[PDB]
Amino acid sequence: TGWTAADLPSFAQRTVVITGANSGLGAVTARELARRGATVIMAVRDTRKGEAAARTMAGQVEVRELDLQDLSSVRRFADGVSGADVLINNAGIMAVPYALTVDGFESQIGTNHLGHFALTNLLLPRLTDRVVTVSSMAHWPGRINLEDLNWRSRRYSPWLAYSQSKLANLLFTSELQRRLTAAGSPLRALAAHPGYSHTNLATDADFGARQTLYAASQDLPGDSFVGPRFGYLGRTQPVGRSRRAKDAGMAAALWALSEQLTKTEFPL
Repeated sequence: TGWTAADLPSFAQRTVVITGANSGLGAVTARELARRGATVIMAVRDTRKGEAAARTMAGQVEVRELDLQDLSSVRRFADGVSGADVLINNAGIMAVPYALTVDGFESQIGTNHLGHFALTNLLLPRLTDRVVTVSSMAHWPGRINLEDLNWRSRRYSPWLAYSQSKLANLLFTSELQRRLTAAGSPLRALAAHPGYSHTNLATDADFGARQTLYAASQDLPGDSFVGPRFGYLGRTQPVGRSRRAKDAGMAAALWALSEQLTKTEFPL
């Protein structure tokens, strides 16, 4: 039978940072890792809501403030993390109206990609194992617009703005792994997606979290992408991705644009 969270190995003495959107996916991911002995740091905008949930979870789930829509908050949060083993870039918003962050970014690319990009570059020197970035089947129709990433001069689409961000999550993962390998780092960059819940179509959160938990725990090659066998549903395994997600030139160009927008750089 397929792998499930019941098969998780011990995380005793290991620290996992998880970005959250005070939604089910993040909560279950934290819950299952804490049950296996992890020290979990849940990084969320609304810490009152986060703490009310975390305080009844078995194991160690700490709540800290992070606003992925404010690069100054990203920086303050990162500077407070003395070290971690695993970083899980899980928080996301999906198919929302047009809006800008504090830093002037379109909110989906700004939250789902750029804030995670900055966070990851700031934590990398103090990480020991891996980065897992959560994407979506919605990446498939996505396209990176390097000239107008923030939808300033082109009609907005809630879903295509989601898709751009989800494609960015994959291109981020590929280019991060290329850079880690070139630096001789033992760190890996991996991705996961939750299946049907984060697409245009308790139980849903468990199924989605399973995918992330497999990516966070298994001995996978760098730049693996984990999800359900048939995209929306199916057993957890390494899965494929779009042709645009496999464009190494675009991954490298997007990285450069992302460094310029966030004023962070690859530090290794």
